[PDB]
Amino acid sequence: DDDDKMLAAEAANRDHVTRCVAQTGGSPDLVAHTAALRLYLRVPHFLTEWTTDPDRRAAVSRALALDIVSMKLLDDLMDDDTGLDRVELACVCLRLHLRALHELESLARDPKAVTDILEQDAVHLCGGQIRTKRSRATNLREWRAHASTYGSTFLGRYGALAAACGGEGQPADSVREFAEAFAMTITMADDLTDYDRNGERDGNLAHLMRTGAVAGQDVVDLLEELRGRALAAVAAPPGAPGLVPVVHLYTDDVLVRLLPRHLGEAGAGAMATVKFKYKGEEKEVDISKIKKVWRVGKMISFTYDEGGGKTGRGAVSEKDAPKELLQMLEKQ
Amino acid sequence: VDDDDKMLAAEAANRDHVTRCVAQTGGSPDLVAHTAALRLYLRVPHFLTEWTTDPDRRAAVSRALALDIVSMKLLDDLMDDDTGLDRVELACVCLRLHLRALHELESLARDPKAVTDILEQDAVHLCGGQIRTKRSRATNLREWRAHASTYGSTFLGRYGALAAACGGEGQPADSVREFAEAFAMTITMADDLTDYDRNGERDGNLAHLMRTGAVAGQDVVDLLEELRGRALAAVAAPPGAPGLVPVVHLYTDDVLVRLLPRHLGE
Ligand SMILES: CCCCCCCCO[C@@H]1O[C@H](CO)[C@@H](O)[C@H](O)[C@H]1O
Ligand SMILES: CCCCCCCCO[C@@H]1O[C@H](CO)[C@@H](O)[C@H](O)[C@H]1O
Ligand SMILES: CCCCCCCCO[C@@H]1O[C@H](CO)[C@@H](O)[C@H](O)[C@H]1O
Repeated sequence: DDDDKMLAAEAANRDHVTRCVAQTGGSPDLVAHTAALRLYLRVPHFLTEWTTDPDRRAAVSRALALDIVSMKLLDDLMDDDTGLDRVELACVCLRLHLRALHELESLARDPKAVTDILEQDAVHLCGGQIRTKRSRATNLREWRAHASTYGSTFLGRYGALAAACGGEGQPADSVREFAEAFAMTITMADDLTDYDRNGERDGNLAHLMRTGAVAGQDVVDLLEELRGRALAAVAAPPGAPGLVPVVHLYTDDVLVRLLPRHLGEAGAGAMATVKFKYKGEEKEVDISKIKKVWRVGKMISFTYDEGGGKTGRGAVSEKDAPKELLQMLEKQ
Repeated sequence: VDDDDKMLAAEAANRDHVTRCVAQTGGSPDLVAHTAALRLYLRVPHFLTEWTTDPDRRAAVSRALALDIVSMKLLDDLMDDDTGLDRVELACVCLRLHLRALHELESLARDPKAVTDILEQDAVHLCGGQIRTKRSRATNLREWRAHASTYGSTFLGRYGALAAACGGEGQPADSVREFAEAFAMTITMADDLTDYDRNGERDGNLAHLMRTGAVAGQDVVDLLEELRGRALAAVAAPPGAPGLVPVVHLYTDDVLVRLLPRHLGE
């Protein structure tokens, strides 16, 4: 049912946005383009998760949807590659944005709160976007510094806005920290998806990965860092435990579905190995060399490839058996 | 000492506030010079704040208005994509200026909410209006003035309403707006009749219609006189802004004396 709320909020946000876009005169095209922004349309649901009143929640949620979409249209306008009419984009972008300011301001805890948040880091956001397209990233550090502006800062502002407009019990800093961490996970997913869906290369993370400039394991660590930051934010009282599955879902999808498309054969960080003594020795073998493996009580017995058609042998306690070895077990 | 010295200083102050903001947010020299070349856009806020007595408040409202008007102008350059400027810079500087203006205007308004109320009020009329203008070009004075009332009149009308909401006591709000709406149409015509040669502009362009006979000189003269009268009236309502009277005459007469002759029928 939390999943049913999510869907219904996304649908309500989609509705609010498309009606507003058609009434301003945008084509059925642009209308389809915006209704297609499913995550952008659902994110407002996550940002408003700390809002106790449901009537305020739905109102804040769609107001955020209006502005997030408007900013996405602005981005479409700067790249001019959607096929969409430049004029309807411009005009629809502005219109949604003014509607959003009106709605958010009508729900804010203070009359200056909305414009303070939008102004506070406008230079960081705007100059940051310019710099992102002016100097393509060539390593993880650069890719990350750029993504913290058009991804993190970008969504963080909406996080601050959700807290500013969501009545009582909103832990301002936490909603915003959730937003900035979640935005980066989402931005990464996007780069690794759009490498192909879109044909993107310069400054793109999937390209940097396929190119060697950034290593799989460092991407896993950043994803893990972002997961932890988001979980902590979501844990600060009064808590938004409903966001826990959400954070896992997105992080895990990047790890399980998207990374492999750019890392290949076991793109972790190191070929797993098994250590053991055999005939007074000290041996270590790559799970890749391992042929057969079976269990005798709590011991794990196996055979492997030494060099040529030279069959090696070994047995270890399961406690010293790397997960990878234990898997060939159940897989044998 | 005179009003001309006040106008010139305001324009300069507006230009500098604008260029400093464009440069700090990453705008390049071509984009910075481009915003400094929008002369009338930087000057018009001086006219709209003419009812504001306190000179500090006036200078502050005037430059905040200049930020947003420049912003909308960059967004327009962005949709037409014909200036040869970087679309990312235009877009980003556009947003930055607009957000700074919201912030400066809300800090000056009696009631902050009034700033978003005014901008929402006729957002559809202005944005849907700008789409149709570009969709289907004007073919006669009727159609031309209907379109200009959106991207010209409503467009400046809003800033007129903002100048009143942010300019303290006095301000006869409906009149400031009426002045802005009529004056905006006069300069939009002016611009259209300069833009002919300076843009390779034909469809829906008033000068094109004039030269091809679709529009009659006397009707244009009439429209200009109607606009002058409406503007003179707006500035004579109380409290009154006498300083705008010669301004209304200067721009109207310039269109009648210098621009129209450039466009006889055939
Ligand atoms: C109503 C607020 C301003 C709208 C009318 C301004 C149109 C005339 O403004 C003119 O625009 C030209 C083209 O960009 C510039 O080259 C000129 O310097 C400027 O004076
Ligand atoms: C100056 C304008 C800044 C706003 C542009 C970025 C805001 C939305 O832009 C979007 O950002 C996403 C990350 O959230 C990217 O993954 C998408 O490719 C991009 O469309
Ligand atoms: C969607 C609304 C954004 C654009 C609104 C109009 C912004 C100003 O647009 C300007 O207005 C002038 C007024 O005469 C015209 O002459 C100029 O050619 C035009 O660029």
